[PDB]
Amino acid sequence: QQKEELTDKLSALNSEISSLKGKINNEMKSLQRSKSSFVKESAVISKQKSKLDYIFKDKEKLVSDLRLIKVPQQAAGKRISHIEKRIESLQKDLQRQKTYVERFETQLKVVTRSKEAFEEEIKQSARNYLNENDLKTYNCLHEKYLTEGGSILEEKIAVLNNDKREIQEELERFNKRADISKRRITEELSITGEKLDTQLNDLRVSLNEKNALHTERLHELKKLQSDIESANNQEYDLNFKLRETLVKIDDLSANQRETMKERKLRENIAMLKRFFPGVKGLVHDLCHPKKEKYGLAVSTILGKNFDSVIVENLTVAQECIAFLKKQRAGTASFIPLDTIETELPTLSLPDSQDYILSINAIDYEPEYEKAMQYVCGDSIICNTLNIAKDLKWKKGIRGKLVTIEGALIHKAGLMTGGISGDANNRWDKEEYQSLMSLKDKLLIQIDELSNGQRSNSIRAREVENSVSLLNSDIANLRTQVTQQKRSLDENRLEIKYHNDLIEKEIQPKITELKKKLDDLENTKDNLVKEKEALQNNIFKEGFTIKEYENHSGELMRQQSKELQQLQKQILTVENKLQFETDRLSTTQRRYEKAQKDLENAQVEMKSLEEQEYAIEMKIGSIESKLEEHKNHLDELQKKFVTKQSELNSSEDILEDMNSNLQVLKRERDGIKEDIEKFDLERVTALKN
Amino acid sequence: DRELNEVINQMERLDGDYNNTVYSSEQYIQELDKREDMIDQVSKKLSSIEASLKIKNATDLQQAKLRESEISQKLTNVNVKIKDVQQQIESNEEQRNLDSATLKEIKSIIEQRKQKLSKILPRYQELTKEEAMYKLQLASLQQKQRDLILKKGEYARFKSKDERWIHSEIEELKSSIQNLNELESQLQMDRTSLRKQYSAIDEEIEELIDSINGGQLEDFDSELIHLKQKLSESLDTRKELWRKEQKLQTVLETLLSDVNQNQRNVNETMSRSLANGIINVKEITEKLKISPESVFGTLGELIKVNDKYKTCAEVIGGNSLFHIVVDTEETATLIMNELYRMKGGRVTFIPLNRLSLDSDVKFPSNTTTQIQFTPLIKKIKYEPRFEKAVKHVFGKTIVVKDLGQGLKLAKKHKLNAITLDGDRADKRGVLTGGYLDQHKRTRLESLKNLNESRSQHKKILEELDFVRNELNDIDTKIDQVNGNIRKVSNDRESVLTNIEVYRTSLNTKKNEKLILEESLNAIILKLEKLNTNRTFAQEKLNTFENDLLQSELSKEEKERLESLTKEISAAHNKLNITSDALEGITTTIDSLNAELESKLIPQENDLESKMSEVGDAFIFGLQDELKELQLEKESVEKQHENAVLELGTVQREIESLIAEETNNKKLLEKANNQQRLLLKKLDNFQKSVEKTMIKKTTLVTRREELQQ
Repeated sequence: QQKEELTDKLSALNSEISSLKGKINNEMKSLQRSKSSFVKESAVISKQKSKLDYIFKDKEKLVSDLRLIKVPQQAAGKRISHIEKRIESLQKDLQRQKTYVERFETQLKVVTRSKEAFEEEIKQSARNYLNENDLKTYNCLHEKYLTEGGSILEEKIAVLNNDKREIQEELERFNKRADISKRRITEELSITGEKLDTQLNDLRVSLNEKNALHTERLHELKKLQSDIESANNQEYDLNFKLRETLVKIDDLSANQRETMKERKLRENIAMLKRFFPGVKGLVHDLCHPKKEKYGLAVSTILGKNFDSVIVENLTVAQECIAFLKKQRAGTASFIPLDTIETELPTLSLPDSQDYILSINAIDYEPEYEKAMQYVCGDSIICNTLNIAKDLKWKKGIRGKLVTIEGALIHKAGLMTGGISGDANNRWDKEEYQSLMSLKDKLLIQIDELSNGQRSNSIRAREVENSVSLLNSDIANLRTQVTQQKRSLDENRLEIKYHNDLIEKEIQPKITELKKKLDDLENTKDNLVKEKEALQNNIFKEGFTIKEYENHSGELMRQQSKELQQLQKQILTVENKLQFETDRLSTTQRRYEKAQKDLENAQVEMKSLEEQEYAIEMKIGSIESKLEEHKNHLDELQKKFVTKQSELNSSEDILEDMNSNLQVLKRERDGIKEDIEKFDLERVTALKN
Repeated sequence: DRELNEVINQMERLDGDYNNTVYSSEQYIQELDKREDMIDQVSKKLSSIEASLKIKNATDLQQAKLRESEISQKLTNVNVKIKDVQQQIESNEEQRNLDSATLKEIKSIIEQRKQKLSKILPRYQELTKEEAMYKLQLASLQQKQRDLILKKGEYARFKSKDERWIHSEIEELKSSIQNLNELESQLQMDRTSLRKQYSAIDEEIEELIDSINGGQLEDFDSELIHLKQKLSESLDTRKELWRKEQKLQTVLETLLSDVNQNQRNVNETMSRSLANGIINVKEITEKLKISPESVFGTLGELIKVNDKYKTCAEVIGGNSLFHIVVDTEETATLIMNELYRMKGGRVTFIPLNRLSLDSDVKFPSNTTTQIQFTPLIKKIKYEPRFEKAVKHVFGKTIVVKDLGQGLKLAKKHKLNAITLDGDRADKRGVLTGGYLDQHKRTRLESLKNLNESRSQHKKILEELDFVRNELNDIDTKIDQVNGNIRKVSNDRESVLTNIEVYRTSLNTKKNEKLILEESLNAIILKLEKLNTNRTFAQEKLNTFENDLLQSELSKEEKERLESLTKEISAAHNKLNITSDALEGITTTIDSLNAELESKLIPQENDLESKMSEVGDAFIFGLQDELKELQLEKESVEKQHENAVLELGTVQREIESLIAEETNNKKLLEKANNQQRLLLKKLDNFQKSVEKTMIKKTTLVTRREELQQ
């Protein structure tokens, strides 16, 4: 009698000691949790400060990058301006050279013209160094001279006329030759200009070819980088498939947690059993699985009720369902003993074709064998798929017949098959780490994919630039072909002009030879005239000067014409000197413009260099600050990860302590209340 | 002894009070459960909104990075356009400075040249006066000096005298030599006629050359320019299509990732026994011959149900959601055998070739008192062709308002019964039921997500095909533009080569024709000289023959000779005086005239060069002004568009950040509230369990007391 009371008191004392220990542990855990919460608050505050600092640093870096990018545009503009200035300087140098050559030629021509003018003046000065009775004698003298040499005088006049005609032809040929020479000089100047243009075009074409080769190399490098990125993406996709197998193992562990939740619903049913009368329980342990033959088989077919529960009354089933609603327990299936009566009498043992029947292979007591024969129905088991098909398809009866390995045909003819090799696995805590590693790898792969997409966009831009460069190269090739055609035409024209000049000179040689022959004939005639004058001198004591009205007067007129021609040549030399002076003034203006442009280019280059140096210094300072901030943030992140792990461990410990405290409280309710009930029963007994 | 009865009644009253307290606690728990259901719905909505917000963050953040890159590219293009406009403005300023400077120089040169020309106009008022006189004097000398020589020759000829004439012999010279002159005239006839023929040929050649010199080249150049503009527009359209395709591909990849995540979430629910079965049946389906598309997938995607009772379906569906329908039984058997190293579990197949045992079913809904009863087939959208199978699954599954009525009708008629709230009953006598949380057969809910993902994948494939077609069209257009440009360049080069050959031929033929015209002028002068010589012969020798034909005396001849000598002396004096005055006037005037002419020659060349340069500069300046105006307008438009796009992107980013922060705060608050509600519910459940245990103990005690 009192022994039960003593045992209850001892159990209550033990439970109280355990509860005190659990309360002490819970207080310690609460203090640790408060400390961890304070540490986490400090850590998140520090992380927010670090994030703000990193955001400021990133904004500064973006500002610096934008400033540098604008610097790229300013540098491109400065490079274009410097290229234009260099082209202008090269043109100025080529000018200077050609203008100096022309000025030297003009100075030589002017010196020659001045020397010729001085010689002509000296000759004129040397050259510019006859009466009544004398005229009376000269009358007869000239009469005799004519009577003697009328034929000679006529021949001299004819020779003079022929010489005049030859001189006219010679001046015509000289004018033609001078025209050809001027045309040749103009063509030479045009050819020099075209050659300078062609050299500039060839340099531009060489630069364009070098740029195209560099761009092709860059595009090949970009394509190789894209191929390497694609290969790395395929490798990372294989690694991500492997990591998804680890995620699949984590899902299987969650499936094990789901099975544990199914286990929980069953001790809740057992609690109902302790609270409700005459309940049986689950059917898993109410079956015979020994002999290791068609053991799983029945379970497969009986799966719908294989996880169901047997209860006394359908009203008890409804009240249990109401209890489930009230206390949020779960869902299951109930078979009440007051409704099984429907199909008990199906206890036939017809021909089995020497095959095992379901009920034959199950352990039982009367109402459980009723329940199992009710649920099974016409369940039969066969040995092999071929045997099952022969025993099923060949017959006109359709039912739930299964094979030994699991293949089944439903009462409605659903042919089904399947068998799984189970792998019982745990290590959820290890999976927590594996899952985190897989997530980190996935994030890295996503970052790599974004980088590859950016690289692909850059490659597309480079391809467009290469297409534009190819179009520019085609245009340059067309321009070069046109320039070559123009140069060939100019060369052909120059060759034709040279041939024409050679032919004219060959003709001028014949003209000069004819003029020399005429001059020799005139000299012979003059010698004859001098002989006649000397013969007439026998009575004389002049004539060449007397007809200076005609001979030396004509000579002086010719000398004046030659002096006028020399003055015209001197004026042409003065005009050439004025042209040279104008070219020199233009070259001096070009020199001033080039000096101003060089000063502007130097100022722009100095400004660009200062801006680049400032940008580089700012970028280096920002990089150092960002590296320090990143190291600090990495340390803070490691500390936060450690704090999170500690918090998770503390939460697990607190959950375990709470579960233990709940178990102890339930025991006290099931023990302390049990002690009170025992005391009440003893008091009631004492009433007798 | 009735105190036991009083104690029993007191215990019954205590049990009634406990039941009333349990009812009050159940009302409180129902209020708390309504609050918790609202909180859980809000939490699910917030979790979906936060997943959508994170997906938007990633995807639209890549999109906003691309948009900011495009805006920066537009800003760089506008900066390059502004730099080109500044370069054109500097070029125009240099052109205007050159215009002003070279125009002051040209004005000074023109003033100098006009002063020289005006002096030379006065010089001509003087040079023409000097000329007239000089030409008259030269003509007189030719008519005097040559006349003097002729008179001297005539006197010499008359000096010879023979009484016993030679004139006849001279007549021969007058006849034969003149005849030879006539032969020379024949040479003139063969040369003047030849000269005229050559001139006609040269004129015809010049006309032919001028005909070619003249249209087609301008039209070809205009066509080439239009083709280049069209090619540029096509390239711009291709670039826009490339950007659109890149964005489409990025969003499609994001959608595919989301679909994979949803599929994984759905698979996380099913038992792996059948998950591995689904997997295996899949890779076998894509391995072996499934050309007739016999596989129809799971049951869920082939049927939809009205949401109002969706829960019911699922609870009555269960494993049946994963039924597979196949055309032929033999195919199912072969697939099952091909699972010959079976690594997966449960998997079912329903052949259509031998689909049978679907007995006809008649619904008693015709009568009354079935308003509470609702046939489920009335709420399902499905392909009619499978009705039998569907009927096997959800046909005979009935919906009832009361479980007792459901059991009564199940006994009356063999059909599976269930309630709208999920009290599933069995026709064979079993009963099922239990509490259900918000989690359910998400495969049907996830079936819609999978269908949407498949539709998005199909749309992405169509977009990729369209992008490939557009790229092919752009490549074809670029090739056509390049070919047209090459053909135009080749035609222009051929036309230019033909024109250059024609121009060289024209220049050569013009030089030849100028030489021929000079030769013709020389021949005309020679013919005039020959005619003058013939006239002089007929006047001197013929006249002498005629006169002497009718003396050896020269009285009148002597007087003529004396007069000729006097005239020769006078002519010599006059020629001396003339020559002197003419030479003086020439030295005075012609020197300056020639100097001015020479100065104007180089001055004229410089003026021509300056005028050509000025015209070219003016044309270039007009073209540059037009181009600068167009570029400024385009840059203004581009800047406005870029500013609008940047403002929109910034606003979108700010809104997204604000929404994310608000969602995070709401989620934290909801989590705290849910934790508090869960703690309260746990306390209430513990109190209810304690009350139930106390009630059970009281009932046991009352039964024990009543046993006596």
